[PDB]
This record gives sequence, structure tokens and C-alpha cells, in this order.
Amino acid sequence: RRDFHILNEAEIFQLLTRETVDSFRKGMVIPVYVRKVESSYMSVSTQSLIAGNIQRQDILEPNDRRDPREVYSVGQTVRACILDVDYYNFKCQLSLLRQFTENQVAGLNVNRNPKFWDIESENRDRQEEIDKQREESRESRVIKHPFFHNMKSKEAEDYLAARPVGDVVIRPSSKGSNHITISWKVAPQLYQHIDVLEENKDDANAI
Amino acid sequence: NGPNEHPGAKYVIRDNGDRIDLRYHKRAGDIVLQYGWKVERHLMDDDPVLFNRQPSLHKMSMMAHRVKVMPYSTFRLNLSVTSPYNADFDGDEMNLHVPQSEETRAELSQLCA
Amino acid sequence: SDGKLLSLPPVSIYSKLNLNPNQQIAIDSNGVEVKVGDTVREFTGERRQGTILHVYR
Amino acid sequence: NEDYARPEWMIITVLPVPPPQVRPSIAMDETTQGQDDLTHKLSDILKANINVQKLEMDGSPQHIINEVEQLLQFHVATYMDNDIAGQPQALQKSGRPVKAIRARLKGKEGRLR
Amino acid sequence: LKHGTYEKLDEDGLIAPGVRVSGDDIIIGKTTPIPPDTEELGQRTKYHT
Amino acid sequence: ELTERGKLQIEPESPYFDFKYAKNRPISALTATPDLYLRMIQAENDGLVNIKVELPMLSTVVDHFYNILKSDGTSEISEKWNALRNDAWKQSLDKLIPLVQLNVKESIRRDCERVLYFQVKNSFTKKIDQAPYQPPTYAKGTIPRVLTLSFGEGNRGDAVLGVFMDDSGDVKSQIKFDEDFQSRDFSDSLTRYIKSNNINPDIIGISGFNIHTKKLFDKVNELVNEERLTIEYDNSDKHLIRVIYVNDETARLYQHSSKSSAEYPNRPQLAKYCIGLAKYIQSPLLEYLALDESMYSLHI
DNA sequence: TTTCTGTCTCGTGCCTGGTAATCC
RNA sequence: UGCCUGGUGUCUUGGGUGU
DNA sequence: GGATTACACCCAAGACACCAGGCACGAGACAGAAA
Ligand SMILES: [Mg+2]
Repeated sequence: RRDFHILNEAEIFQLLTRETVDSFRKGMVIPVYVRKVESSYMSVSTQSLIAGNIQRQDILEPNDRRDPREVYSVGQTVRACILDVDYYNFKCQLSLLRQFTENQVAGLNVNRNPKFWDIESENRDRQEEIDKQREESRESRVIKHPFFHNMKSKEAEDYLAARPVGDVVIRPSSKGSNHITISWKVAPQLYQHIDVLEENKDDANAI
Repeated sequence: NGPNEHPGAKYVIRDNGDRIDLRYHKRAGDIVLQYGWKVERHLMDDDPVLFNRQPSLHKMSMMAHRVKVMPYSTFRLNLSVTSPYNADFDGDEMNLHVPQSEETRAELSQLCA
Repeated sequence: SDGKLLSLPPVSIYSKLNLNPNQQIAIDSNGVEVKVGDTVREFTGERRQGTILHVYR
Repeated sequence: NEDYARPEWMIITVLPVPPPQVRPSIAMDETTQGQDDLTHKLSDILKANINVQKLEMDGSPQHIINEVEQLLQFHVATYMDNDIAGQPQALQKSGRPVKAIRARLKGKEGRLR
Repeated sequence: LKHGTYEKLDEDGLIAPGVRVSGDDIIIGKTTPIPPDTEELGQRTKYHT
Repeated sequence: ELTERGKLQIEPESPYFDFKYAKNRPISALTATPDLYLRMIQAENDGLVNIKVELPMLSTVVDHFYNILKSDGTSEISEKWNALRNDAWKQSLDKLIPLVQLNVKESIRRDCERVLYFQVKNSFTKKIDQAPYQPPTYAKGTIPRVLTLSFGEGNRGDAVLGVFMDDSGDVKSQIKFDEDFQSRDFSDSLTRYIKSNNINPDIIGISGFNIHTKKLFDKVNELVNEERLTIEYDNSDKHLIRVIYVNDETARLYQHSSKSSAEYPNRPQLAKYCIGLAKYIQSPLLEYLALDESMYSLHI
């Protein structure tokens, strides 16, 4: 048999942190835990007890001029991106810049060659799911007013048809819950719909 | 305001039923309230409470009053209600019971007032 | 974590993964911290919802 | 009633043993806890049952059998009612009468009131 | 342990006269021995006795 | 192909995402990567995906067999006969295709399974092929006297346990260090245990459950480098006693096995873990054998 | 007297059972 | 980086307080 | 013979399985005995 096998840096790291070198390397986003906040750096801890630090250039955005302590405090965990890993010393440096924490989405290295990958199908499914995300729900509006009636434009005109000239009805507007359509009889078989824009609304159903 | 400053609160109860104690919470300012939660706030003015003196001989011995928070350590009554309670101020003690629901509050304010 | 089911004797299992709240931390898509027992809803897919039982990676 | 109250069920042949929730133990001091009265009475009943079973299989002088079975009857009866007029009550080692189940339910301090 | 504070006790477990005390404070410190558990496995003498 | 279940369940993090839209993958290259085909089959069995085998030149074979079968007549009667023959031939192809697809699928499945079986065999052999540690100035195969030190986790209240075993494989003495491992008292007590009691271990093993064990390893290495704790050699550059990390799958499984409890009824779990580490250093093969059924649950 | 030791008393330990009206 | 605790006998008896 | 005799509240103080006697494990001391 071969002599006793001595663990190396990668094997020791995997044994201690129970995290593989592949799953913990450059270009990965992990929810680290803030442990100490300082003006020039922030000391954070990962899930696997790996102590990390970030130099002041990356805790806050380059455009912002605030203080690290005001924005982030102890116990406020944030997402971070791995920049460097000291496997021997179990030390890592992180970045809070959104160019890493947000843009890194397709982190897999799957070969997307059109000859062997159906890019068109994945794209089509992508707009399908994005349109599904765009899909929402809407409901009717209820208002309490003596001259308010939940009628269509033609319905309001027909309701005012049986009434003499000058009678007024109020119905929801098609421009949104912040708009109100008022229909009044200008003349026999002649009606005017006037849109009213609402400001400082307490509620969608409120006036 | 917390459980030591009036007006304040003692607990925050989530939808699932878990109770958040505000004495032992270090991040009380970091609590956001969602609709449907319950806040066990302090007793405030105009809260209906049932008020009682023993022995309860008749149904006028339990009546619902409106709370007014005052200093010092005694319950205070308008003197006209000392007749139905058969109470005077030579050392008598009386019991106060707090309703814990909207239904019970409505019952107290509409029936026993 | 893969989504499959296994059957093993109690001896074969390594040990329970005792994790403190300083270790069992979850962050949602928007970056807001979510703790144990909270209710979250899937952003896409079946869009299901439920209470968190355990958080790992 | 044939379904619910059959006459021969008025004679006890098997005894139900209540859970410890009914007869909780109390810690008298920091070290020694105290068994409840019902627990001691059930222990006495079970000892009498063991004694009857042992006596029956070994050797049967009718006088001894009558004495031991009458002791078992007394223990079972006093476990449920310790105020039977016409005979002495069951006493604890401290000299106080045993608090039977019937005594738990009656009076101002009983279960119902 | 009681939820009060033990910081007002002296070395002998007794408070000293002249000390202001409030409700639930500990004025007498007393402990009773308990048979130790298997915590001697890996506890550095920090096991409850 | 993807079913609706496949359309919804194959997420960018799921292992099935590697072949969510694969197309025209060569069969001959599959045998070199058996796990991809195995995972495709597993996803198919879950009702998510559908695996299809197709030939670019299927029309060529159909036309060639038709030309062999078709008649050379040009009359309308011959045209009708040729049409009937071609339609029957197309129906025969429709019936025949699924069976051939299934046969080819089974053949590739067997090939990939055999390849992965051989790969797992080689991985296991590599895992279990290691002779015991050879102390210096000794021939290969000699069983060394070993000392294991461990504390497990390193939280406040984590004493360091020490277990020493001789070359005979029998436990000789177990010691507790109840002071802080960073104190001078810890180092002095460890030095006294190492030297005074004539223990003279040939190699010292250190292991744990987290990164806190690294500090203990560094402290022990510094102590060894400072006190010059050279190995005793039976009767001159005396060599230092080596301190290394130890793989502990077998130790972790041994600390929970009832075999240790029967063997050591009055010992802590950490003592059993240290004994397992020491036995693994003495003889990895026997420790791997001791797993019995739990060896199959190792990450091979 | 020096030295190996016996073996029977004895300290430490423990099991477990004996022992006031009234009223219907 | 050293890091925070809710858990309180029972049974008798006596003396009191307001009606 | 049996059953029941106002309501609520406060505080303090004294008692609550003890024991003894027969069975086991370990130890040790002072006296035996060869030299
Ligand atoms: Mg009075």
C-alpha cells in the first residue's frame, strides 16, 4: 500500500469548513453576517465561521458619501461577493458593490453553443415567464355618493336618457382609480363625460 | 415607546401566534408591523372596563366605566355611583376587569355601561 | 437539499447540524433578512408559500 | 340502559388508573418531592391486589382470604369515598384523613364550585 | 438562577448593610449540591454541579 | 424534450439545468460522461423531461429501403402498387422506430452504468489504499504509537481531550485538559504529560468539527517546535514528533456506533472519537472494515 | 530483627421492609 | 471579540380587612 | 341518617416517610513464619 496520505490545503479546508473549493471561490454571492463595523472596514462572518473583511471602498457605493456605521450596523446581515480566498488561513475578502451582488445571475458555466443548446427555446420561455410576472390583478371601485352609479359610458348615457336635461351621474373612470368620469345630459340623446383627476387620495375606494 | 413609557406596548403578537416581548428585545425600533398582527398596548383613556365590588348583591354591582389614567394609587369614582356599589371611601376595595376583544368591548359599552 | 428521498439507518447518519441563529441566516431576493418560521412566497414557478423550517446555504 | 348503564357494571372488576395530570406530585423542598394522596392510595390498592393474588395460588385458609379481600375492598372503597358513615376513615401517616376523589368535588373549594 | 441581580452580594453570599435594594434583588445567596451530569465529557470545569 | 413539469421545475440551481435544452448530443461521446446520461434518465423518470433519439439521415435509409422495395413500373397500376408499398413501408417504420429507440436507450444506459461502476470502484480503491503512517528510522508497515488530541467545537466551555494508544492497539491512558488551551498552564500540562509519563507517541493527530481546531493545531505545532519534543528511539539527530490533521469519517461514525459503547461503557463520546482517530492512523483498512454497512454511506 | 503475607476484623455501602345545629 | 437567566410547593391553622 | 350552613381579600407560622437491621464490597493491621 501507498504511504499515509497527508491532507493538503484544499483537503484541510474542505474537512474543516465542510465547504468545497468549487462552491466557495471567486465570483460567488453569500449571505454573510456583519460582526463588527468600522469607518475604514467592516468585519463580517460567513455561515461556515469564515471570518471576512471588506475595505472601505466597497461597503458603500462609490457615489454615496455616507458613513459605514450609519448605513450598516452590527447584526444586519447583507449579501456579499467573494473577491479573494485565503484557503490556508480561512480568510476571505468580500465586495458589496451591486455590480457583483446583482449582475452575477448566470453563474453557471454551461456551454450554450447553439449546435447543442436550444437558445431560442430558453429565450422564449424567458419572455413567457417575464410576461407572467407582468400579469397582475385588478378589481372594481366602490364609492358612496347619492349621484354615483357603477355604470358604463353607454349605461350612464342610457340611464340619463330617461331623465331630463341637466341630471348628473358619476361613474368610475377608465384612466385609473385616481380618475372619475362625470356624465351629464347636455341635450336629448347628447351627453358629456368629464374626467376628474383626484389628488391626495386616502384610499382607492375613497374620494 | 416600549413597555415603560406611557403610552406604550408590552407585546407584539404575530399571525402564527408567536409573542414578541418588548422588554427583552434589543431591536424594538427594527420591528415593522404587518396588518393582522396584534399589539398588546397599554390601557388608555376611554377604554371600557368592568368594575365590581363584593358582595355582588344585584346587577348594578358590576358596571362598565371609561378609563381615565391618573396619578397616585387609588381607583377614583364619581360619588353618585357609590350608592349602587354600596361603597364608601373608608378602606373599601373594588375589582377591575379588562375586556380582551372587540366583541366583548362592544358588549360592555352597549349593555353594562 | 437536492429534492430526493433516501432511507438510511440511524447509525449511518453523521450528526445533527446544530446551528445558532448567527449561523442559520436567510436573505430573500430583495435583500431583506428573513428568519426562522417566517412565511415567504416563491417569486416564480408554482409561486407556493410556507413557513421556513430550516435554512442551509 | 342496555347500551350505557348495565347493572353488572356497578361491580368493579378492573380499575382505571388516572394519569399523573390528575394526581400531580409536589416538591416539598429543594430535594424531596411529595407523592400525591391518590398515588399513595393506588399503591395501597395495588399492594392489596398483589397480596390477594399471592395468597390465592399458594394456600387458602378461608379466614385469611376473607381478611385480605376485605382489606382490598376497604382500600378500593376509601380511594373513592373517605366519608363513609359507620366505619373509621383511612388516615395518612401524618394522621390526617385521606383526600378521596369524592372530597375533591364537593364544597365551596371543590371542583364544581 | 433567579432573574434578579446577584451583583449586590458579598463574597460570603450575604448583602451588606447600607446597600439600597429593589424588588426581586437577591439578598441571600445559597446553593444546593446536585449530582453532576455527563458534562465532564468536554466541559472545561464549566459544568453545573 | 420538456414537459410542463419540466418547464416549471428545472431551475437554474437544480442539477437538471445542465441539459434543459440540449440538442443533437452525440451518442458516442456519452460513454465518456456517464453521469450526464444517468441524470437525464433520472429527470425523465421524474416526469419532467423526455429523451428522444433521432438520426439526421433517417430519410436516407427510408429512401434507400424504398428504392430496394419499390417496383420499376410506370403505369398508373404500377403507380398505385408503389403507393401501397410505400404507405405500408411508412407504417412499418412508424411501428419499428420506438422499439429500436428503446433498445438503443437500454444499451447506452448499460454502458454508462458500467462506466460509472468502474469509476466508483477506482475511487473507492484510491480511498482505501493507504499504508499506516511510517515513523522515521523504521521500516514500512510498522505500527506507530499514536496520541490524539481533540476538543470538538471550541465554544466557551470546550475542554481538550487526549487519548494515547500504543502500537498494540490498546488504550493506555486518557487525560483531560480543563484549562484554556491558550494559557501557559495548558502547554505546561501537555508537556508534562508528553515527557514525564514516558508516553513518547510517534505521531500526534488533531481533528475537530470546525475551524477552531486550526488554532489548536497551530498552538500544538508551536509547542512542539518550542520544547523540542523529539521521539524516543530505542537503543544522532533526533527527529521531532509529527503533528498532522486526520480524516475522521470513520471516527465520526465510530463515536455513534454501539460497538464502541460495548467496548468502552464508561467513556465519553469525545474519547470514542479520539480512539477512532488513533485506530484510523494505526490501520485505515481495519477502520474502514469496521463500518460494516455504514461504509456504503461514505462520500465515495 | 528483616521481610513477605494472611485472613479475619472492619469501614463504607446498601437493600428493603417494619412501623352543632336544623331539616327532610 | 468575550458576550445574558425567567422558574416556583402543598396542606393545615391563626389573626385580620370591607360589607 | 344525611346534608349543609354569605362574598371577597391580606398576612404569618408550622409540618411534610423515618429507620433499623441484615446483606455486600473492599481494605488493612497486627501477627504468622521463614530466614
Ligand atoms: Mg366602608
